[PDB]
Amino acid sequence: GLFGAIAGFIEGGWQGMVDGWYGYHHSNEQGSGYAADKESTQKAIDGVTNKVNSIIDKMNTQFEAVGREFNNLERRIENLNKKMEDGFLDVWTYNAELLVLMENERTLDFHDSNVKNLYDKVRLQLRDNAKELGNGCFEFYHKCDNECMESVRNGTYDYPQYSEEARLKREEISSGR
Amino acid sequence: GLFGAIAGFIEGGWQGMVDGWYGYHHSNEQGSGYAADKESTQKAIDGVTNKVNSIIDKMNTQFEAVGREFNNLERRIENLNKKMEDGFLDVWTYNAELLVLMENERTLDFHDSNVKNLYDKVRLQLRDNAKELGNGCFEFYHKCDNECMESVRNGTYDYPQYSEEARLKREEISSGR
Amino acid sequence: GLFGAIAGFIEGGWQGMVDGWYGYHHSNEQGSGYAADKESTQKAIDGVTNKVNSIIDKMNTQFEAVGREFNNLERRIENLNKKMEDGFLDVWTYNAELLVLMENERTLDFHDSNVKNLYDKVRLQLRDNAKELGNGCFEFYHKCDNECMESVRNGTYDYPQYSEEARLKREEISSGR
Amino acid sequence: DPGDQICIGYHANNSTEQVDTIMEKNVTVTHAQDILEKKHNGKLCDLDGVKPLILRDCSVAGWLLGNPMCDEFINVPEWSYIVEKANPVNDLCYPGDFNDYEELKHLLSRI
Amino acid sequence: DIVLTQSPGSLTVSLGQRATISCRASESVDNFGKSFMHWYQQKPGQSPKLLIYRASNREFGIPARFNGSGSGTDFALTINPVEADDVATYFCQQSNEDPRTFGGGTKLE
Amino acid sequence: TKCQTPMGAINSSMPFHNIHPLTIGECPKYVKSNRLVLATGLRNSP
Ligand SMILES: *[C@@H]1O[C@H](CO)[C@@H](O[C@@H]2O[C@H](CO)[C@@H](O[C@H]3O[C@H](CO)[C@@H](O)[C@H](O[C@H]4O[C@H](CO)[C@@H](O)[C@H](O)[C@@H]4O)[C@@H]3O)[C@H](O)[C@H]2NC(C)=O)[C@H](O)[C@H]1NC(C)=O
Ligand SMILES: *[C@@H]1O[C@H](CO)[C@@H](O[C@@H]2O[C@H](CO)[C@@H](O[C@H]3O[C@H](CO)[C@@H](O)[C@H](O)[C@@H]3O)[C@H](O)[C@H]2NC(C)=O)[C@H](O)[C@H]1NC(C)=O
Ligand SMILES: *[C@@H]1O[C@H](CO)[C@@H](O[C@@H]2O[C@H](CO)[C@@H](O)[C@H](O)[C@H]2NC(C)=O)[C@H](O)[C@H]1NC(C)=O
Ligand SMILES: *[C@@H]1O[C@H](CO)[C@@H](O[C@@H]2O[C@H](CO)[C@@H](O)[C@H](O)[C@H]2NC(C)=O)[C@H](O)[C@H]1NC(C)=O
Ligand SMILES: *[C@@H]1O[C@H](CO)[C@@H](O)[C@H](O)[C@H]1NC(C)=O
Ligand SMILES: *[C@@H]1O[C@H](CO)[C@@H](O)[C@H](O)[C@H]1NC(C)=O
Repeated sequence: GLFGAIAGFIEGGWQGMVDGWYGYHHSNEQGSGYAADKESTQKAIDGVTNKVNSIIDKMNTQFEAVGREFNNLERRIENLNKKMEDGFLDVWTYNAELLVLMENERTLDFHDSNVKNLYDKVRLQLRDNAKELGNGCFEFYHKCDNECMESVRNGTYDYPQYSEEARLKREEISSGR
Repeated sequence: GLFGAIAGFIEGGWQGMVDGWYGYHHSNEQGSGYAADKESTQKAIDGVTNKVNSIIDKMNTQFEAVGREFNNLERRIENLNKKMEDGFLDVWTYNAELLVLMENERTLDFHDSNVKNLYDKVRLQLRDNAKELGNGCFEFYHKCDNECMESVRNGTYDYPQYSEEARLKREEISSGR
Repeated sequence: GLFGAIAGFIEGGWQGMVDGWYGYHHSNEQGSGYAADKESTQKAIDGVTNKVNSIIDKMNTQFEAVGREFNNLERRIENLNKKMEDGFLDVWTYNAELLVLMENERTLDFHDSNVKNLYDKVRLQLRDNAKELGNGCFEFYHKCDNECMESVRNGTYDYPQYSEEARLKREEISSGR
Repeated sequence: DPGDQICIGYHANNSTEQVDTIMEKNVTVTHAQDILEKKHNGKLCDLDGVKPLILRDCSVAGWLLGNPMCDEFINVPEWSYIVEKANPVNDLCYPGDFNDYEELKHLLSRI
Repeated sequence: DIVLTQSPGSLTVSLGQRATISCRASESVDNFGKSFMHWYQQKPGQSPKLLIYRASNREFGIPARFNGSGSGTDFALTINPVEADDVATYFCQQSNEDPRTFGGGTKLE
Repeated sequence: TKCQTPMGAINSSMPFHNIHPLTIGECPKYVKSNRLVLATGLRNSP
């Protein structure tokens, strides 16, 4: 949307990742699979949860109509009473409707942001040890087994440890053979 | 502004591109020229138009003063009527002005987002088949004619097809000329 | 947060940079040190300052309660007076509180944006004359003395002047040392 | 051997100032601005120049009709506001009623 | 100190005419939009008496013959028409800023 | 003061106050809130 990730350079989502909002798909000799990023997914949940609660909470005090009756010669204050009570119903309704519209935009873009940011987390870890494919995926220049995959997902990826194997591949690759 | 594109790393806009808000300038042996990206421009127009309509529409019901008259010993309700009616004019005036200011920011930041995302659509297509110059432009490592330009602008750029020609050029560049 | 720079890919801030909100840490043969980009920091101060005034100014007119007394058989208008006056206090309190909550988010993300944009300003200056390390730092492929650092901080960095030295190091890097 | 470095970064300090956000409460920030005044001085004062008419145990009725116990207020100089207790002891010493009393008080709000 | 200087020092005016006594403040005596000047009358052989507060308004029980006027740095007490029982020395005093300071005083004949 | 409240006078530059809604003079604007603080600076690390 604003951050260009959800329905942007990452086109469409993964029907097959059910245990979180954001995560990874990996693919190597040892198989393939989906995996949620727990911490980002949790931050999203904390955020949206606090957000929904804050909306509920701020609307807690708010105008409460009361019935008052008036006789046939108290029409002016009866009208003044109606227009007053309607006046506030209109205000709170505007505030409520407009808050929802504005916060939905914020929520959707929040997610868009979260995803870009998760993508950028991997990007700046791997650097030139992997090739940016343009679709949300990275292709390693070195072998990355299930242990290595987990290291990327949890912040523990050691660049120096693989940097040698990576540079060796690019060399073969650059000459064209 | 927020996304750093409009009046940021792309400094100033193009007086000579009239058929859209965002687009391309290309430059090769066969000449130069401007071209709008129809799809982003239309989404922007769609976006801003719905926004303006949504603003008009939410302000549709809103307090409407009515004249009521009062005699010389109804000074208290005459005042309560006045302050009440004024009370709502102030709320709605606040609502209108603040809505305009907040949405202007959103609109301006919206555009900034659209240009960044368009640049990034090109960036992740070309990758190392072109060189990022830092000013909003890409310089190709291979010849890209009028047909090839069109393929980039509309999502159709074939990376594997030029990737061979690009790596050959980078080698000459490495020798230093 | 939204732009992923503050408390994101740059984890935590610099206690030792006192003369600004955003800035640089450099480290070379002649020592190490903090500096600040005055100009970006200033735009932020200008921005936040206008924002705070704009909040104060729009809240300038706003409902002002007045005391009115009513006798033991004007209970209905007395209640209508109470509820009316309370009604506006609740509305303005909502407007004020929500404005604070909403603009804080904008303000904090503003800063986050400002730091990313500054990083990106530097990133697209240096290109492959430096190595992106991923934590907010760049490691140069060439020698960068105190004059050279200042040139980076002020947008003055000359890429062509070092590009020859940078490519020579990468060459030694490819060889393995 | 290591090479030179430049880092981009941002201010931190020993502030424990805290702001709220729609998504997050109690966010700790480098700098902040309070905009609510919660303090007053507990006294009734002269307003711009002008001392208020502080009736003591007299009521507004008591004063205008000139209940004997309100003699202190027989002839008052220009005032800025009037101050009245919730239940003035010295009101209508002779029991009764004060017509459109509230409408009159309303008139005083402009005098 | 806000030095208050009245002029003239002594004023002899014909019966049924206009007495015009001036006051001049070293610095202004005039904020909040009101002037904090006061005029006082000392009929001979007795304590001073309050005529005008905040430079323009008469104290209760003062005849209209006394015109309080002025703003800022200079003011004027105007007695017109002058009556018999107006022999006194007249004082202007400011309250704008401690220490409370008085004028020299003007004796009317 | 420039501002008086039934519980006491206010001497303040703040845009808001929470003392009492019935004021006279040149006052800040009354709200029911206990706390109102704008962010100006940025998010603090430790
Ligand atoms: C983030 O993910 C990282 C990647 O998994 C974790 O680093 C790894 O931590 C341990 C170090 O003790 C280790 O992972 C184990 O996973 C293997 C799966 O096949 C396992 O077979 C290894 O050996 C195990 O089994 C043998 C016997 O068969 C025993 O001798 C071992 O003691 C063990 O029980 C292996 O130990 C990896 O060495 C290491 N990764 C790398 C790349 O070195 C991080 O711990 C994790 N961080 C957090 C905070 O969770
Ligand atoms: C996006 O625009 C592209 C440029 O027009 C377009 O690709 C083009 O489509 C066909 C491929 O079959 C070719 O069009 C014809 O052009 C010349 C005219 O002189 C003919 O002689 C050719 O034989 C050919 O039939 C273009 O060569 C081709 N251009 C490129 C760079 O591939 C895409 O189709 C457009 N995208 C979509 C989704 O429609
Ligand atoms: C925040 O407080 C800490 C602790 O009070 C400061 O740390 C001190 O730093 C000075 C010099 O920078 C040293 O001489 C002290 O020994 C440090 N104190 C301790 C306990 O180690 C820190 O500098 C403060 N930060 C700011 C921005 O003022
Ligand atoms: C935000 O921080 C404030 C200040 O630390 C918290 O206020 C405290 O609330 C607890 C119980 O909730 C009380 O025991 C303390 O006395 C409060 N502190 C003060 C100074 O009054 C507040 O609870 C925090 N809010 C959230 C949502 O975490
Ligand atoms: C940045 O450097 C240029 C060239 O040295 C100079 O003209 C300009 O004033 C500098 N700007 C700042 C803010 O120091
Ligand atoms: C006081 O003197 C001024 C100036 O001559 C005059 O305009 C004003 O009417 C006088 N005030 C009264 C109450 O006569």
